[PDB]
Amino acid sequence: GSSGSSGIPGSPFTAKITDDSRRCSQVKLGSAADFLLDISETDLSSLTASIKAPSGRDEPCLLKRLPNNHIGISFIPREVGEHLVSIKKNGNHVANSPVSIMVVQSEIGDSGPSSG
Repeated sequence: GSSGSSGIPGSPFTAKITDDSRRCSQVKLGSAADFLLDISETDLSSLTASIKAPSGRDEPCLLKRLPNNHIGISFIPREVGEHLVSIKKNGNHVANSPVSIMVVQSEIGDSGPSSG
């Protein structure tokens, strides 16, 4: 979208969406995105946060406490595909771990509008 004088990005009249409602999740590559997962584990610190792209590229992940009695992880995915999140407790893998997440490029562009 277009931002400037403290103005939130909206949308024009005609539909120009660039992402189908496929049976997959969509995330913003190169930007810390939160993930809502149903886990029977409250303790945050007691848990561990680790991620490794499909190409073997480590990514900065950070676990935080979400509102409405929810909890999710927040990391900056660099590669798109099937990411595996290693979630354990004091060195003991937890349920639903490693957590699988699907990463896809929102818009076709290498770090925004910039020459090659």
